[PDB]
Amino acid sequence: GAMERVLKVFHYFENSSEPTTWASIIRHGDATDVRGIIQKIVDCHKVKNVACYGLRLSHLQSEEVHWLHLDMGVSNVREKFELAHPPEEWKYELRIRYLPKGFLNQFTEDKPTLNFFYQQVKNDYMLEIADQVDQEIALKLGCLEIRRSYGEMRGNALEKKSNYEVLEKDVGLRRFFPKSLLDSVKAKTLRKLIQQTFRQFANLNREESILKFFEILSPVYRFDKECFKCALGSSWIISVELAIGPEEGISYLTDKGANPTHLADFNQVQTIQYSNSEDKDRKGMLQLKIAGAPEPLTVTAPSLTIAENMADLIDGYCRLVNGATQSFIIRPQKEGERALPSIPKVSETDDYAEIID
Repeated sequence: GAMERVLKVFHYFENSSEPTTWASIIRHGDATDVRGIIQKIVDCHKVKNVACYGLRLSHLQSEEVHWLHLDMGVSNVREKFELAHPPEEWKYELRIRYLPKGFLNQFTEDKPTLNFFYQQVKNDYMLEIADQVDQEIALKLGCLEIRRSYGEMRGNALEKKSNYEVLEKDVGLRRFFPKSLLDSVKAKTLRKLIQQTFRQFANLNREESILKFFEILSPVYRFDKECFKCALGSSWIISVELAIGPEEGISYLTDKGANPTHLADFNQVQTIQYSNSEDKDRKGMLQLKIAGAPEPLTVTAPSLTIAENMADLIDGYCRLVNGATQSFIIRPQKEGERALPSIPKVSETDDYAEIID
């Protein structure tokens, strides 16, 4: 629009508000790209690992997700998805998506990022598995968040009923523990289990609490890779599940619980070329030219949305491991080749992004 260019971006940089509420309001221009939106948010929190962050668009009433590539124009994206469904039904969310090898060690030297990643993974934990994990695991993770959140509290404070009551009655234990834990244990017993569990973590500082949380969660929940149902090959097409992450590089899965089988490291990917089959129901294809392999790795995704999301992921990792700011995706030249959509074809410039605090 003209004055409709105000974008709300939800994020995981903590403040005193409601977590479901953490967001920045950004006024942008007609030429601002995703890269500019990301940069402005993360520089405001003094992030070092800028290359880790992406922007995910989801429809509040679908499981569908759109990862917005850094070079996509904001107004282009908004106009395209506002043709599908109106503005109020979309959520734009800043997320860490491209993890360096050894990400935890690296994030320890960038506290805003370590904290953001923690809040991100905690949110997904509480939403997707906290009601199902072992109650001992849910007790410990909840106790760690208490320890981290109330950093100045003396380590034995929760032994006092009057202190525990503030968490139970005023704050709400739902902030830290799943409904199923709270609905299934008597209140007095829950109090005792919390007080006791908390003792093993009572002397941990905020960073140590965060690192302990990841240590305890990693066994029961993978938050360091994404998986895609797709198919590999150019002649014979074999259906697979790809597992993409810092430990896997690009891998494929075989048996439930077996180590993934390695295909390629991110640092061997030279180019990424996107194409669409010419079928009435067009297929999304990615060709990855891999250093040392004469044939490209060809991936056929079940939809164009999925292929675009996979391209964002793989390109993000290429940029990250090579320390590059530019994309490795190459321009379409032949029949059926495609670019990713919505790329365009002191603060009065039309790419300005400004946070409205």
